[PDB]
Amino acid sequence: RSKEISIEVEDIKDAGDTGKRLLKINTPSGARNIIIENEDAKALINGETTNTNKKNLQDLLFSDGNVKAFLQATTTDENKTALQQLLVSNADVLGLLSGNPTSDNKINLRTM
Amino acid sequence: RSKEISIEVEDIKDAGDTGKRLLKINTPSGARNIIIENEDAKALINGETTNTNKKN
Repeated sequence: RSKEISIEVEDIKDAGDTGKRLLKINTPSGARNIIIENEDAKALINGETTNTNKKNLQDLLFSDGNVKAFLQATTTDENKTALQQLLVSNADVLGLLSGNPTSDNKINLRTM
Repeated sequence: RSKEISIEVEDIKDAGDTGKRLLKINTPSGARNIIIENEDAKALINGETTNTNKKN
């Protein structure tokens, strides 16, 4: 009358749906496919990201939109103004970096 | 003896603690919650990151 009575996964009456899928899975990749629903996060964990995955992960990682544009290597003139302000504190130098200094900036830049 | 045999997760005597939690879990999200302890890494894998998660 046998020795072991090897039950199967579906015999475990209080196992959950994800729990049974995991118990059946053979490899770590298969387990990650069950557990991680966000496709961008799954791509990071698999070490295999497209440019779209990268942009989407950057959206999860950074709040500032001007920083995000810099990280995408695509900045508008407005993004550039804001990024200049993160990099330089002197108002007259910020005027120079804009390419369009005010009259006051010009006087102060010459003095500088 | 009837031969179908219904055995529950806790009948598996050499199953590990995490192993039994995974066998019971119903969805991939539930599995990720068991497996990934670092909250910032879990957030990346879930595709749902705060600014704090991003910095970390």
